[PDB]
Amino acid sequence: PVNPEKLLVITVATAETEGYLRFLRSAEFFNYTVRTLGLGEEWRGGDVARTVGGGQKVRWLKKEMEKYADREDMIIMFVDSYDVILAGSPTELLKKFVQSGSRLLFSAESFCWPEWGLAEQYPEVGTGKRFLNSGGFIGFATTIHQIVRQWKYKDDDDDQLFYTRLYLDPGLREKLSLNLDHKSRIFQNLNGALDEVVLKFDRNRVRIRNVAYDTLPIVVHGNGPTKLQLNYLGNYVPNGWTPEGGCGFCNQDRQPPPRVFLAVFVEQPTPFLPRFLQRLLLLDYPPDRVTLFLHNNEVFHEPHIADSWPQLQDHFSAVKLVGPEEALSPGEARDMAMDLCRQDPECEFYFSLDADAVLTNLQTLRILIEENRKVIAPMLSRHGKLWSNFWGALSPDEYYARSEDYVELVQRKRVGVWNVPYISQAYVIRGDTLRMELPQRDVFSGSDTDPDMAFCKSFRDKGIFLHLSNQHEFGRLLATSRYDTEHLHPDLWQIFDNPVDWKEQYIHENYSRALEGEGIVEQPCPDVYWFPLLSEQMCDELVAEMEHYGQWSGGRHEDSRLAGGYENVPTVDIHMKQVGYEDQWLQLLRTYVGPMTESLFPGYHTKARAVMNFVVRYRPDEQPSLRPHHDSSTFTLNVALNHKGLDYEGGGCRFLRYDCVISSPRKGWALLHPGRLTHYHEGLPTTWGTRYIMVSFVDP
Amino acid sequence: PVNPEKLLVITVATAETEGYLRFLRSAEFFNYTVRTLGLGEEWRGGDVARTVGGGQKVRWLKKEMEKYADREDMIIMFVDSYDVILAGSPTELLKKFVQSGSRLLFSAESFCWPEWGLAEQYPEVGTGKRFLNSGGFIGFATTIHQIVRQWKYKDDDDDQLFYTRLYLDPGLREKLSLNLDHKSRIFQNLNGALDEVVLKFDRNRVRIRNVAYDTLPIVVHGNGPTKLQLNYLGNYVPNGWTPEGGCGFCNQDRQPPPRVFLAVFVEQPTPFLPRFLQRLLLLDYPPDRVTLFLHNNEVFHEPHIADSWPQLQDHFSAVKLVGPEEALSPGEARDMAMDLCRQDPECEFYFSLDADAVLTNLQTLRILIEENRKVIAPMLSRHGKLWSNFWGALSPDEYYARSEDYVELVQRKRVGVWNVPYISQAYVIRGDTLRMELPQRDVFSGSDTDPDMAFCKSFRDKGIFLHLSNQHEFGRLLATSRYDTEHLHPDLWQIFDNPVDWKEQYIHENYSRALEGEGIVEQPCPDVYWFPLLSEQMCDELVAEMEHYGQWSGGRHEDSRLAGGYENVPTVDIHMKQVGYEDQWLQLLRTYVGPMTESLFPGYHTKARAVMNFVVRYRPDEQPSLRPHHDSSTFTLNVALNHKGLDYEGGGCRFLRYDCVISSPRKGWALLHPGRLTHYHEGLPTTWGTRYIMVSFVDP
Ligand SMILES: O=c1ccn([C@@H]2O[C@H](COP(=O)(O)OP(=O)(O)O[C@H]3OC[C@@H](O)[C@H](O)[C@H]3O)[C@@H](O)[C@H]2O)c(=O)[nH]1
Ligand SMILES: O=c1ccn([C@@H]2O[C@H](COP(=O)(O)OP(=O)(O)O[C@H]3OC[C@@H](O)[C@H](O)[C@H]3O)[C@@H](O)[C@H]2O)c(=O)[nH]1
Ligand SMILES: *[C@@H]1O[C@H](CO)[C@@H](O[C@@H]2O[C@H](CO)[C@@H](O)[C@H](O)[C@H]2NC(C)=O)[C@H](O)[C@H]1NC(C)=O
Ligand SMILES: *[C@@H]1O[C@H](CO)[C@@H](O[C@@H]2O[C@H](CO)[C@@H](O)[C@H](O)[C@H]2NC(C)=O)[C@H](O)[C@H]1NC(C)=O
Ligand SMILES: *[C@@H]1O[C@H](CO)[C@@H](O)[C@H](O)[C@H]1NC(C)=O
Ligand SMILES: *[C@@H]1O[C@H](CO)[C@@H](O)[C@H](O)[C@H]1NC(C)=O
Ligand SMILES: O=C(O)CCC(=O)C(=O)O
Ligand SMILES: O=C(O)CCC(=O)C(=O)O
Ligand SMILES: [Fe+2]
Ligand SMILES: [Fe+2]
Ligand SMILES: [Fe+2]
Ligand SMILES: [Fe+2]
Ligand SMILES: [Mn+2]
Ligand SMILES: [Mn+2]
Repeated sequence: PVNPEKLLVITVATAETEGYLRFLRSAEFFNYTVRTLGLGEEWRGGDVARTVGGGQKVRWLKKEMEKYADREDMIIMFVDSYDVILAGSPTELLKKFVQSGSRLLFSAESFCWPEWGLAEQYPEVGTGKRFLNSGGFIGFATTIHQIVRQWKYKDDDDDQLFYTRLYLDPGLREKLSLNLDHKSRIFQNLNGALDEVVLKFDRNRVRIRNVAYDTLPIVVHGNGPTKLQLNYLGNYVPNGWTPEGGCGFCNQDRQPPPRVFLAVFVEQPTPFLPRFLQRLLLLDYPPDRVTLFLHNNEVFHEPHIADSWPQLQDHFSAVKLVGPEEALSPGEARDMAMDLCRQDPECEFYFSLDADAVLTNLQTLRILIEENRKVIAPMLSRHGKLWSNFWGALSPDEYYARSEDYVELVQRKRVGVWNVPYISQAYVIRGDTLRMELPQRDVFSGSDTDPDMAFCKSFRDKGIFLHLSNQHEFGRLLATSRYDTEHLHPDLWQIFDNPVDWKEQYIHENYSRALEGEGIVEQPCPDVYWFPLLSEQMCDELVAEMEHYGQWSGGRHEDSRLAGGYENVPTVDIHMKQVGYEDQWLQLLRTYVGPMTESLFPGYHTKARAVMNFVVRYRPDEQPSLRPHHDSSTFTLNVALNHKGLDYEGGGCRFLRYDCVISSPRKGWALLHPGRLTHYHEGLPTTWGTRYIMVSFVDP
Repeated sequence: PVNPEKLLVITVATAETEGYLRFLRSAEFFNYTVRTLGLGEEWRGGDVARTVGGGQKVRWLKKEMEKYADREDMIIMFVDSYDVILAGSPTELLKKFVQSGSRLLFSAESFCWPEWGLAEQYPEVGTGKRFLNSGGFIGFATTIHQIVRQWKYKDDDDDQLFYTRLYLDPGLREKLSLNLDHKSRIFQNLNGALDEVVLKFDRNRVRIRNVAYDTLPIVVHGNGPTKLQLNYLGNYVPNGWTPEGGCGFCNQDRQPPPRVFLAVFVEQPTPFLPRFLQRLLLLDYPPDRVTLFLHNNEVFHEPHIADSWPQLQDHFSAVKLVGPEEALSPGEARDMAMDLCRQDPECEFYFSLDADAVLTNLQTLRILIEENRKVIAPMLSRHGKLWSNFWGALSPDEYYARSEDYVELVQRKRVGVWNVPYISQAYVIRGDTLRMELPQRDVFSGSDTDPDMAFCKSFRDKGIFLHLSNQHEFGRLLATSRYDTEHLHPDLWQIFDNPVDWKEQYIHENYSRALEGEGIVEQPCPDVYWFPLLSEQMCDELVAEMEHYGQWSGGRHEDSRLAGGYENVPTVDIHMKQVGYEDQWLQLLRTYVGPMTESLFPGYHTKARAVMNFVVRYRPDEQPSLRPHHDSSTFTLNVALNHKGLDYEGGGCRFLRYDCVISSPRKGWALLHPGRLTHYHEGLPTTWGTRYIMVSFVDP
C-alpha cells in the first residue's frame, strides 16, 4: 500500500479564481497535498479556451521537478485547476494507480488533439478512450522528471502536443512504461463523454460514475467546451450538496453595512408597479447606505414613478431617475447603472432589480451580501409554475435548456447556492469585481444578443461564477407578457395572470381570517351574512372604472328582479359585460365568494354561476331607492363600494319579513342573503351624495 | 163613471183547484165581486183540454142570468177561472168597457175556432184579432141574458161555437151591439199571441203589456195550450212577486209535526254517498215522525248503505231498503215508494230526495211543509253554475227550454215560491194529493218517457202546480256525470267535479281559519311554517290508495335531492303520476297550498308548479331515514299522513343549520320550508311501525 504522504498534487494557477478555489476545496476535502505553481505571474500560455497553448505549465512543472528528479519514493499527480474537481481519496487514487501497473499514466480522451493525423500512431484500444490528454497525469517523480525535462519550447506552444509525441515514441513509451487511462478509472475528461458521466450520490458525499465503463473516477476534468457541465457537477462533487448535510458552502443560519447601488429597471409595462415602488421603502437595509437608480422606459409608468419619487428621494441617500425621454435601450440603461457603481469606489455592492421581481423576503439584500460571492441571484419563480429567473443548462448554441436538476431546484427539493449558467431579474454583484474583472462598459450592449444573455456571457467569459440561491424563500416573478394597459386601472384585470398579487391588492386584508373562522363574519339579519371581501382600493378603482365608462342605464332597462306578479324593477347600473370585466368578476366569485358561501351555509355547494353582475348607482336626483322585490338567484352578493356619510347619506338594505335593516353598510364588505321566497328586500333611499354597490345574482 | 158596485164577475168552477184559487186571489187583490157557479158539481162539459165542449158553463150562466134579466144598471163579466188571472182594477175595467161603446164585448183571438170555415162571415179587422173567444166577455146584464137564454144544447157542446154563430148573425150583432176586443184592451187571450205579451212591472204590482197594440189588458186568459205560459205570468201578476214587497204568497219569516215518508233514491254511482247517508241523521225533523225508504240500484253503493244502515234503523221510526238484487228500474222504484205513502193514511207528507241532492239547510223539510202546497221543491243548483233541479219553460214538444226569468231565479235575484213546469231531485208532496188527485200507480212509469218527466207531466195533466222555492238557501247538486268508480276511493278524484264537497271531506276542518289568520299556523323552526291541510280521512284514503297500488320504489331509483356534490338521495316512495293522481294533487296545490304560501311569505307569488310529488314510506326493515340533503325546489311541502306513536315511532324532520327538530309531527298538518341553500334537512329514523308522508317540491 503506497503511503499517501508520498503523493503530491501539482497544479498551475496564475490567480485564485473561483475555479481554482473550487478545486482547492475539493482537494482539502480528501486531505490532499497541493502545490500551486504560477500564482501572481502573468499567463503567457496564450488564449486557453480559444486555441492551442499552455506550454507555460510544462515550463513551470519542469523547473519544479528538478527537486524531485531522483525521488522514486514519490508519486506526483499533475492536473489543471480552473476546470478540475477531485472526487476520490488519495488512498483510492494510489490503489488505482498501482493497479494500472504504469509508471506514468496519462488521462485519455475521445479526440486526437491538436494533430488529428497522429491518431493512427496510437495503439488500438477496445471500447476505451484512445488518445492522450495533458490535463491530468499521475506517475513516479523520477519518470515524470525524465519527460518534463525535455521541454524546450515557447510558453504558448501546446503542452498536449509535446506530451503526445513523447507518448507516440514506442521505444520511450515502453522503456518508461507510459500508459493511458482508457476506461477513466482515475481521470474523467468530460469533452466527448458527457453522456457517459452521471452523479453517484451518498449520504454526505457525491461522486460521478462512468456508465460506459462502470468506474468511479478520481479526477473530473471539464476540458474544452464542457465548463458549464463541470460547473453543474461541481455543485455536488464532492461535498457541494448532500442528501443529509445539505449544501456545504452556504449560510444555512443567518457595525456599518456595505454601501449599495440599487438599480431598478422598468423596461416594459409591468403590473403592480406602485406596489413595487412602495416595497422599496420596506427593504430591510439601512437606506442611508443605499443609492437608488431607476430607469423607466415606459411613459405608462411615469405617473407611478412620480407618485412615489418624493418618498424615494426622502428615503435613500441619493436617487437618480432616467425616464423614457432619454431614448435609452435596456442594454444601454443596464450598462449605465452598472458603470455608475463601477466608477464609484464607494460602491461596495451592486444590486440590480427588475420591476417584475416581487421580493417577499425583505432581508434579501442582507442574505445575498452575507453569502460573500462575486455574483449571486435569489431564486424567483412564477407562482405555481416552473419558470424562474435562472437557467440550469445551455443548448449547444447558447440558448435555453433544462438541466437535469432544474425542477428539484425550483421546487426546492434541493436548496443551496448553485453555480448556474444564467441569471436574471435580481442579482447582487460585488463592486470590486466590476472594477478589477469586468471593467468594460459594454456588458449588456455590443451585440445583437439579448442584454440578459450578453450580461451572463460577459461573466462566463471571465470565469466568474453566476451563483443562484434557493436557500431561502425570496419572492416570485410577475407575469408581464400580455399586460393590457388600455384601461383606467389595468391592474384590475390581473386576477388571472397574477392571482397572488391581485389578491393582496384587491381582496380585503381581513378576508382570509374571516374565512378561517375567528368570528369576523357577522349575521346582522336572519340568514343574511356579512363578511369583508374587497379592499378599499378595489372599491375605489372599480367605481372609477365604472364612471369612466359612463353609460349608466335608465328607462327601457330590465333587471332580473321579481315584484308583484309581472313587474319591472330596474336599477341605474352598469353590467360587468358592458365594461368587459365579467370574466374577471366571475373568477372572483369562483375563488372567493364560492368558498365563503359554502362555509356559511353548510350543505350547499356552488360553482358561483352568475348571469347578472352589475354596479348600482343611487343618487337623490336620479334613482335613490329600490322598491321591495325578490332576486332571480339562489343567493345574492351585495358589496358596498363607498363610505356612508363620507360619500352618501341614507341608503341601506331592508329585509321586510324580518323587520331588519342594514342601516350602516361597510365599504368593501359583502352581504350574503337568499334571493328567493324568504328575503323580500328593499333599497332604502339615498338622501345625499352617491351610493355605489356591486351586485351579483348567484346560481340562478 | 160606472159604479164598480154595479159590476159582477161570474165564473165557473167545479172544484177549488189551484188555478181557481189563483184566480180568486187576483180578484180579491182588486176588490172584485165574484160569484162562482158549479162548485161541488160534476164537470159534464167533456174533456176541456182535449176537444170542444164547455156548454155546461152556458147552462149554468143562463140559469143564473134569469135573476138579472131586467137589470140594465148591472155590468157582468164572465171569465174562465182555471186559466185566468186579473191584472187590472174594476174602475179601469169599467172605464175601458164604456170606451168600447159596446153593450156586450167578447174577447178576440187569432184562430177561428172550432169551425175554421166561418172566418169569412167575420167582419174584416185591421191589425187586431178577428175572431170571437168565449173565454171572456163583459156587458150589460140585460144584453147578456138575451144571448144566454137561447142556450138549448148539451152539456158537452161547444160554448164558443154557440156564441160565435150568434155573433155572426149581422142583425143580432147590430141590434144588441155585440163587439169583439180586437186589440186586447180588456181581454188578452194567450194562444196565438205569446210574442205580443210582456210583463210590465211596478213597485208593488205587476201587469202585462201587449206590445203589438200597446195596451194594458185587464184579463189574462191562458186558453188552450198556453197554460204553462199563464203559470209563468201568474208568478207575478198581479201581486205574485214585486220589486219592493218580494213574493206575496210565501213565508218570508219562519205540538206534533206531521208524519213523513222519506224516500231516498240512488239510481247511479253518486259521489260522497256516505256523507249523504250521514246527513240524513242530521235533518232537523223529529225522526220518530219519519219513515225511511231507500232504493239503491248500484252494487257499488251496497257497502255504503250497509255501513250506515244500523244508525238509520236506530234513528227513524221505520226503515226499508230495496237493493240492486230486486231489478227495479228507477221508474218502478219511484212508483213503489210513492205508492207506499199513498196507501198509508198515516203518511201525511211524502219527501222524495235523490242522492245527488246535498241539503245544506237542515230545516228544509220544515220550511217546505210550512209552505203548505200540494207539491213543492227546494231550489238546488250545481255549484257556481246555472244548472239546477227545475225547468222554467218547455219546448213545444215538452223538452227543456230556458224561461225568461230562469237566471234571475237561479242567481236568486228574485226569490219566492214559483209555479214551474218541471222539478226534480227533491220535492215534498202532500199525501192527500196522492190519495185524492193522483191515485194511479204508474206516475213515473207507463211510457218510454223519462221517469222525471213522466212524474211532472202526471201532475200537470191534473192541474197540480209544481212549486219551487228559492226563498232560502237549501243546497246544491252533485256532479255525477262521469264519476270514475275504478278506484279504491273514487271520491279522492272528485276535486274537480265537486270541489266544495271535496274540500269539506278532505281539506282539514281548521284549514280555512288558519289561512284567515287567527294564530293557528305555527313556526316551529326559522322559516319553517306549520299549518293544518288535510283531514284525517284524506290521509287514510290516500295512504290506502298508495298501498293498493303497491309498486314502491327501491334501488335504481332517483329523486330530485341534492347532497354533497353529485350524490343520489332516493326514497322508497310512489309518485303521483304513477297512480294517476298528479292532476288532482296539482289542483290541491294551486287551490290550497299556493294561497297559504303567499300569506306566510309576503312578497312571494306562485302558481304552485311541482314536478316532484310523491308519498314516502319509512320502515325500520326497509328505509327508515333520509340523510341530509337539499330539495330541487323553491319551497317544499311535507304533510304527515299518520299518527306518531299509534302508527310509527321515531321519525321526524331535522333542519341542521338551525339545530331544530320537528320531533312530533301532526297527522294532516303540513310543513312549509325553503328547499335550497338554507334548509339542509334530514329525515330522522323511523324506529317502529310505518311512517307515511306526502312531499311536493314546489316551484323548481
Ligand atoms: O489565465 C490563466 C489560464 C489558465 N491557467 C492554468 O492553466 C489550466 C488550463 O486552462 P483551461 O482549463 O481553461 O483550458 P482547457 O482545460 O479547457 O483546455 C485547454 O488547456 C490549455 C490550452 O492551451 C489548450 O489549448 C486547451 O486544450 C488551467 O486549468 C489553469 O490551471 C492559469 O493559471 N491562468
Ligand atoms: O173540470 C172542470 C173543467 C173546467 N171547468 C171550468 O171551465 C173553464 C174551461 O176550462 P179550461 O180553462 O181548462 O179550457 P180552455 O180555456 O183552455 O179552452 C177550452 O175551454 C173549454 C173547452 O170545452 C174548449 O173546448 C176549449 O176551448 C175552466 O176555466 C173552469 O172555469 C170546471 O169548472 N171544472
Ligand atoms: C382588520 O382587523 C383589524 C383588527 O381586527 C382592524 O383594526 C383596528 O382598527 C380600529 C380602527 O380602524 C382600531 O381602533 C383598532 O385598535 C384596530 N385593531 C387592531 C388590532 O389593530 C382593521 O381595521 C381591519 N381592517 C380593515 C380594513 O378594516
Ligand atoms: C280544530 O280546532 C279545535 C279548537 O281550536 C280543536 O279542538 C279541541 O280538541 C281538543 C282535543 O282534541 C280538546 O281538548 C279541546 O277542548 C278542543 N277545543 C274546542 C274549542 O273544541 C280541534 O281538535 C281542531 N281539529 C282537529 C282536527 O284537530
Ligand atoms: C483530514 O485530517 C484531519 C486531521 O488534520 C482529520 O481530522 C480529518 O478527519 C481528515 N479528513 C478526512 C476526510 O480524512
Ligand atoms: C179593498 O177594500 C178594503 C176595504 O174593505 C180596503 O181597505 C182596501 O184598501 C181595498 N183595496 C184596494 C186595492 O183598493
Ligand atoms: O340597495 C340595496 O342595498 C339593495 C339593492 C338590491 O337588493 C339589488 O341589488 O337588487
Ligand atoms: O322525513 C322527513 O320529514 C324529511 C323528508 C324530506 O325532507 C323529503 O321528502 O325529501
Ligand atoms: Fe341592470
Ligand atoms: Fe335585490
Ligand atoms: Fe321518488
Ligand atoms: Fe327534502
Ligand atoms: Mn483544463
Ligand atoms: Mn179557459
